[PDB]
Amino acid sequence: QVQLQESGGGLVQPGGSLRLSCAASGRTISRYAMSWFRQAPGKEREFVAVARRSGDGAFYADSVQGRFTVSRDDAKNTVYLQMNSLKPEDTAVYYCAIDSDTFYSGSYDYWGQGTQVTVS
Amino acid sequence: NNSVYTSFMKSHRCYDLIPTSSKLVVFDTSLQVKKAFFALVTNGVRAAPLWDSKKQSFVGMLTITDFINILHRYYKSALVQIYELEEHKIETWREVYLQDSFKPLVCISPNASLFDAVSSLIRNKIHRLPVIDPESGNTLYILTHKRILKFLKLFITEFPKPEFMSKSLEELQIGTYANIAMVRTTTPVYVALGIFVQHRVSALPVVDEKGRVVDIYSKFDVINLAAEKTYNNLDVSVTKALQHRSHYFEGVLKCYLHETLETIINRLVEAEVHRLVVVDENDVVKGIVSLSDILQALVL
Amino acid sequence: QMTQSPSSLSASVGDRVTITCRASQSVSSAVAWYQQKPGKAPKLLIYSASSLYSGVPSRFSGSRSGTDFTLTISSLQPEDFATYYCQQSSSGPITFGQGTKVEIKRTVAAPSVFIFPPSDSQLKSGTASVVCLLNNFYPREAKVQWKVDNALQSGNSQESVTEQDSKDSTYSLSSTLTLSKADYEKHKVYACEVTHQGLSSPVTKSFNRGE
Amino acid sequence: VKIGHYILGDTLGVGTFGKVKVGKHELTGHKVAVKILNRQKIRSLDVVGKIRREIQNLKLFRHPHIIKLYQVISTPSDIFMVMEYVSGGELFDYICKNGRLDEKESRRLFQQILSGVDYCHRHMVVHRDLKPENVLLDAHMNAKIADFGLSNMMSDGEFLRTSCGSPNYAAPEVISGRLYAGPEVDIWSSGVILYALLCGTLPFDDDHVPTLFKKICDGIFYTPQYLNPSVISLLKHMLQVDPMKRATIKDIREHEWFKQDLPKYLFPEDPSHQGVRKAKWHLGIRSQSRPNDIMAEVCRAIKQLDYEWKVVNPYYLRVRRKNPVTSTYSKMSLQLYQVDSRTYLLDFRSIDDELTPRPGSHTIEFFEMCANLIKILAQ
Amino acid sequence: EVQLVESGGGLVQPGGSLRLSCAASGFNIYYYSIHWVRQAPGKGLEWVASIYPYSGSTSYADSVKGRFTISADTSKNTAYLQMNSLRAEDTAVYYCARYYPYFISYYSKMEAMDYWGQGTLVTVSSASTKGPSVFPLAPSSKSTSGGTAALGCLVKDYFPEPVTVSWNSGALTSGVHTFPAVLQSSGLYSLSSVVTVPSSSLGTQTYICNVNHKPSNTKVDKKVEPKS
Amino acid sequence: DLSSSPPGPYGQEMYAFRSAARFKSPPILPPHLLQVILNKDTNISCDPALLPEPNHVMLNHLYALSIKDSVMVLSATHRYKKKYVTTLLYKPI
Amino acid sequence: GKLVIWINGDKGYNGLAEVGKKFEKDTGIKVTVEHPDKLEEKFPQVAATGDGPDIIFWAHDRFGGYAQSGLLAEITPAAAFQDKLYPFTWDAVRYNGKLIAYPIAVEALSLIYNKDLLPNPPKTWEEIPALDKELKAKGKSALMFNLQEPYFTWPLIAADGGYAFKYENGKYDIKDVGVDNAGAKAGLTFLVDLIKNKHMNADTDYSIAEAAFNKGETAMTINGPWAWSNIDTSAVNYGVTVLPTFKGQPSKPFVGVLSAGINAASPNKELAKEFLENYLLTDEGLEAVNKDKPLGAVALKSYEEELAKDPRIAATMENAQKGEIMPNIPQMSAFWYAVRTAVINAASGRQTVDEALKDAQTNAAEF
Ligand SMILES: Nc1ncnc2c1ncn2[C@@H]1O[C@H](COP(=O)(O)OP(=O)(O)OP(=O)(O)O)[C@@H](O)[C@H]1O
Ligand SMILES: Nc1ncnc2c1ncn2[C@@H]1O[C@H](COP(=O)(O)OP(=O)(O)O)[C@@H](O)[C@H]1O
Ligand SMILES: Nc1ncnc2c1ncn2[C@@H]1O[C@H](COP(=O)(O)O)[C@@H](O)[C@H]1O
Ligand SMILES: OC[C@H]1O[C@H](O[C@H]2[C@H](O)[C@@H](O)[C@@H](O)O[C@@H]2CO)[C@H](O)[C@@H](O)[C@@H]1O
Repeated sequence: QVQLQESGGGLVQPGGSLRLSCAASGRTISRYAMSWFRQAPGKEREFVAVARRSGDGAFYADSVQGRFTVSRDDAKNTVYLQMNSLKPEDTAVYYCAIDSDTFYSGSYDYWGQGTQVTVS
Repeated sequence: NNSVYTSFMKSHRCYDLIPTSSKLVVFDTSLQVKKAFFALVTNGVRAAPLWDSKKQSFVGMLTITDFINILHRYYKSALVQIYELEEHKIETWREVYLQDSFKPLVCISPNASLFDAVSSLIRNKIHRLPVIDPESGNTLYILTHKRILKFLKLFITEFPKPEFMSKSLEELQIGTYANIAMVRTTTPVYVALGIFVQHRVSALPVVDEKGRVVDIYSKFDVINLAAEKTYNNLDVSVTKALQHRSHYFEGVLKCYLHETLETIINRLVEAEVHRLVVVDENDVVKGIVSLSDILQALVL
Repeated sequence: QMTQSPSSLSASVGDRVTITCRASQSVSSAVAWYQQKPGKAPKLLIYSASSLYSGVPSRFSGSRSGTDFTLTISSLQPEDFATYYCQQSSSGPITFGQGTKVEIKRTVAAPSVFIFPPSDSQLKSGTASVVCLLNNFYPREAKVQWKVDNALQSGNSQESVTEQDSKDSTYSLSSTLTLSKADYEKHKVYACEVTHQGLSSPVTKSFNRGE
Repeated sequence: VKIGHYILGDTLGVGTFGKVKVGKHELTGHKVAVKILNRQKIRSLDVVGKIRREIQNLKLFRHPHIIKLYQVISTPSDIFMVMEYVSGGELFDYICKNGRLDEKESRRLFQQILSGVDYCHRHMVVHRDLKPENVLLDAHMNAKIADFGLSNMMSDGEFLRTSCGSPNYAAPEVISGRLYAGPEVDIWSSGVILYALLCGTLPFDDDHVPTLFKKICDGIFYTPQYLNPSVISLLKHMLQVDPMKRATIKDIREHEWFKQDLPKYLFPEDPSHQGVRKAKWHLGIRSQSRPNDIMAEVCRAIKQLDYEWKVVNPYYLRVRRKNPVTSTYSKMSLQLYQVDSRTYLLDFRSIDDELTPRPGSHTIEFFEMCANLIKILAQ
Repeated sequence: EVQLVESGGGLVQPGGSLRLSCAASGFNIYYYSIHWVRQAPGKGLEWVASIYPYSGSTSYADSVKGRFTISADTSKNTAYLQMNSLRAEDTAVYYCARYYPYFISYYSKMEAMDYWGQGTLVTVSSASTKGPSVFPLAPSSKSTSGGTAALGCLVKDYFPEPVTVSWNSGALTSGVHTFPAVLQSSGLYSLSSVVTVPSSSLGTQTYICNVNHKPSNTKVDKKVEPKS
Repeated sequence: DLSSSPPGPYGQEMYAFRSAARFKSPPILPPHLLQVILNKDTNISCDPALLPEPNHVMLNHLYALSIKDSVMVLSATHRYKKKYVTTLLYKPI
Repeated sequence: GKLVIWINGDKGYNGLAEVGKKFEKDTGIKVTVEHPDKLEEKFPQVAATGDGPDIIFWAHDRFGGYAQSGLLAEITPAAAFQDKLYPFTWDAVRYNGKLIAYPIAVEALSLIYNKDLLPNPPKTWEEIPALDKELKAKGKSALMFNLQEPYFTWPLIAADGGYAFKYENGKYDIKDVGVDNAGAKAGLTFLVDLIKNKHMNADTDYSIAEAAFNKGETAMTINGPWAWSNIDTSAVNYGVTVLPTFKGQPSKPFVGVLSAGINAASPNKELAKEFLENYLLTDEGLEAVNKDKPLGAVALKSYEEELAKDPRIAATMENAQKGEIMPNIPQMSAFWYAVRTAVINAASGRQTVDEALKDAQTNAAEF
């Protein structure tokens, strides 16, 4: 059994800054990768950012390449998302995900829990 | 005077001078000079009567003095490897070294008297001469002054012992006192080799800046440098060359000028050494008494 | 007699990357680094893993930490996008590295999935192969699976990814699932399902036979 | 001016950057040649591990025609290296002194220079800046290559400056813009050294420097009638401006002029109180063969040495030899023993001379009756 | 001016002995050790052979020990890699490279490979030369709203490698994606070539793939047609 | 040899043939020589020039050693009227 | 087009960074402060190649050997700027009559002691083993200082008559060296006997002795004014007094003058001269460095008039007046590592006093 927990996010002002966190336990985390997804109301599920195992690659989407910053930690088993220059139109539920691919850099995506980041 | 020892050495033959068992080395003259002194390290003996197979005769003697002469002549630098000790042979080196002095092998029959043995040791300035039986032709044993005093002291037990033994050492004028060879404790090995080649001395008692004896440097001590393969590094001081035996010896066998000769002989033959230094209460060097002068006084 | 193992990564223009090379046995400082452009000859960069070969400028730098040889590329120009090879040379046999490729950083784009039905021209010939297409995705890592007739069949699929575009830096994958004419009687629907790093829900395209 | 136990005398010269001085050992009276290397000029990295690599690499290249290096002493200001000293001066000064040399001496210097470059190529090092001013003579008129590692660091740093300073010594590849010279500069430099040893002058000499570069790029040179045409084919095969046709060490070693007077040591293999250690001595000769054949082997050994022997038993042999210089004769007796069924032992025994006062020695001639036998038996 | 021109490459039968050369021009082959490498398509470099003429000593990898007799000719400055008893796995492009083993500096024993050749491509396959069989890939009628329609042509079961594809819309191409060839289990080759076009051009704009295969002299055209 | 009393008084190099009818094995060495093949005794407490007393049977026999270099070690522990000598001889190969 | 400053790691480089920020605030040209290891060795090898730092901060003893290689630029000070500084500070930076550097501060060694472990400082070197006999029973030690560098061991050698070069009339005699006299032999004999009789450790260097004094492990130390910040940080009740006398004679330390040298290969000579003369050798510039790590007696008389109230700096000036100024000849560059090698060989027991001082005498001026 795997568990997942998000934190952060809420009624924040647009254009400011906000941090998100996501963490899991009970299993090895250095050999697996974490990712962030977005699901806008009236739109399908979309991608935000991903972080590799040991810092090989930090990748983003076309709309969030120069605005969001993803990071991860190996000691507290958490990841971090430094959101800068937020927009009023990017209000959506933000998801965290678990890559179940072992010894390969591919991904099989499943979302445990999502929090509601609603900007003003 | 010396009439009790002269008749003793004329009556007792050299046949009694040979020990019960005796290891004896001889060297072929066409052998390389590097492995000969390593063989003298391996067997421990200090002398070897040379044999020339091309002439079928005892041609000479190779000893520690020849080791000093070759490491004084064919030694260039500590950094430079000593190629000459590898490439030269005994036949090659003796034709260079004996160019000016042609000295054949002197010996004595074992049936002859000890008086002629002492008179051939002292006159020829030779420490170690072998014996050759003239009926067969073979060599038996290499006589030493130390072995002669060990043979004497076992037989000095009669009543007329103090003819001149009760007299002091200074009044008898036994030992060289005028020209004394000394080295400091910071002097390298090579200047001691140069003094051993310039003079005909057999030991160098080291002194400090004041003149106090702390150790002694002898020709026997040189062969351990060849034993531990430090014969190529002759620029170290004599203290590092005497740290080979620092866990073994006691001190320096010093004596005084106001001491009787028989006590000096009894301390000499008990500790199986070759010479003593004379000192004072301030422990400065006044000379060296050796066996070649004690037996010179006895042989007269 | 030994093996080598470099890393694998991808970064942007001007970024400072590093490539380790864990030697198996104990070797000296005799490890080189070869830059090979695709379809070209491998250019030499740093010969003894610490000092620069004459030619190529001082951007490439190497450090040695025991048996962990490094290759550091400071100020990555837009001409130094090629495959880099570790190379052990101190022992008798010479063993190359596995070879690291350096890809330009790009925003993740969702893969475009379009299924291709087999035409009637290859049906009469007996050899008909179905293929699914991935367009303009990023990065190179993707996983296609052929759950044909709700059954994951493996062994006949053969992926073929191409190089990145010069102006778009986009990939394109092609997995050809080969079958025969007699294999279609045990066939109703075919489904090429793909799980991309940026694809949130795996999407599969299924076309019914005989339309 | 004092390193180890060496004081330093008057500086000999300063050729490029190194300050060469004569060193003198006050104890032993030996002349060494130190070389000062200023770190300001040609040193970029100051890590002591490079000095450790120098100490490990440079010392172990021992050759009888290479100037051996003894130690590399470090210094915050400089680098000192104690090379060996020779009082015969440079080869170029000898050429300027004596002019044209005889062919039998030029080949004697050329074989030693080529066997000093072949030792470097066997030990994976090249001498890019090779010239008659960097090969010295000893007292015994030999040839000594001064340096091998010193050029390699310099040539990489300033190849253009080295080419500008001397175009003729510099390789056609270096003036053509090739990156690294390799061993192809070595044979061409030994060829211009051979032309200096055969004609005295330099083959590539001009006043205007780019015309001298054009003369380097041209594969033509002057040839008088003073030298035989058997060596001019070797010079044309050795001084090619293109390294595809340039001569190798094998291409000189198969040449006819090079093989005329060749010492064997130049090329190693052509087809390819007291403490005493106890010693374990043996008894006789332990041969694991048939007993009827070991006696025939002993017979074959002692028949060659011209001995006079008789037998008593089939394995008891009393031999007797007459000495050439000594009038008397020496006798001994061989005997075979069975220590086991596999091996058989050959035992020697001497006998004493009863009546004759023989000269020489008894037991040493007994060992002379055995040391000639052990070598022939070899068992 | 150093160029390493390889020769003797091409296509061979498995179980046949090949001898490819390397004309070392610009340096001397007797000093430097000519090394051959193996570059499988998609994989990395792999060392195979070595010969050092100065000492007369060779070297060999563990996978090719005693089966690929390397030879060097110092008179013509060539290096002969006489391969024998080759397997099906030994299918690669073979680069030629000189090797500098000398002390370039006092502290660095350089042991790298300076100058590399262009490399000739040897292909081992039990199948003979067979012409291609192009078959069109049909664009599906159903599609998402505001989505481009992918169109491509499938080139299956051909040999040898180089097939150049062209279209009939224009000489200049846009949205092209030419895939690398994959070696299937039957020994032959496969090839796909898709072009992304807008979906509104299905009824008006037509495309014809032009398959050009030079070592088989097969120039076949295939009109792709949107058909259910 | 005048002292010898052989069956054949020849003393000639020609008369040495392996064609003898006897196939008799040689006799065995005495067990005391089993010491001298394996162990030689040197007294460290006494002088190194001095040796312990050898046996009466090990007198004229050779004593070889492994050739670590170009020397040839060979010796014999000869006997005088009452005294014992031990003549090591070192010769180049 | 900027200024690069190299100063030793035990100096106040952050005050130099603050002065560089005050320079960049007023002209826009940034200053980069670096502290490379062994910079007296790293400086001339890069200065010969025409690159590296534009300005170097070091004592004047290396500047003569820098000047003979053409590595230092000729300076042109005004008469008022010469009037602002002490005349002997200008005399210390003279090379063949020419001025080559701007003086910064005068550094001199002093005896630094712990007032809690030792309320009364000793006036005699010979009673320091007598004090250490008491202090080793308490778990402390009498004196620990850097033995790897000869600058700290020089006063105990030179107290009884040792000297580097004979100075008679404006010239140092390269053949009259007094490191092989009886006083230097007695000093090095006492220095070896401190180690032999287990009063000091031969492996003690600057870092270990500094960590011992900041932790209170030693009762006394010999160090410069730059360590006073680390002494204040460790809250040790410290005192600074005159170095003790040896055989009735006072110690003779080297008097060190920190100076500012300008690279001749630098195009930024005018900006560097304006920077130094307008910012560094003023009342505001020196106190920024002094707050980081104290330099000692400065050459600026106006700041020294307020600075001289400290009795520590007064004792430093007293040791400087009873000391000896360093020579500025290029033979000092050969002198320093020769005396360093002699001290290392004498302390480790590899060589005797006589052999080490004979090697130091022979390698005194030349090497
Ligand atoms: N007067 C002396 N005082 C202290 N030690 C001595 C004295 N004489 C000799 N020795 C020590 O005895 C050792 C050997 O003695 P020496 O050098 O006299 O040769 P030796 O024993 O006489 O040789 P041999 O026994 O063959 O005659 C030397 O290591 C030396 O240190
Ligand atoms: N019995 C001898 N006959 C001839 N010469 C001898 C004899 N013994 C020694 N010599 C020679 O005298 C020289 C000096 O030897 P010496 O110093 O007396 O020996 P040791 O070193 O054992 O004291 C030696 O070089 C040696 O060749
Ligand atoms: N080191 C020495 N200095 C001066 N004379 C010596 C020395 N060693 C021995 N002699 C003298 O040399 C003579 C012979 O002694 P020896 O050399 O021991 O055979 C005697 O007169 C000794 O006193
Ligand atoms: O003898 C070593 C070293 O001492 C001096 O340098 C000292 C200087 O006194 C201090 O001001 C500070 O800079 O520390 C330096 C090194 O510890 C000499 O100036 C120098 O030449 C010598 O090498």
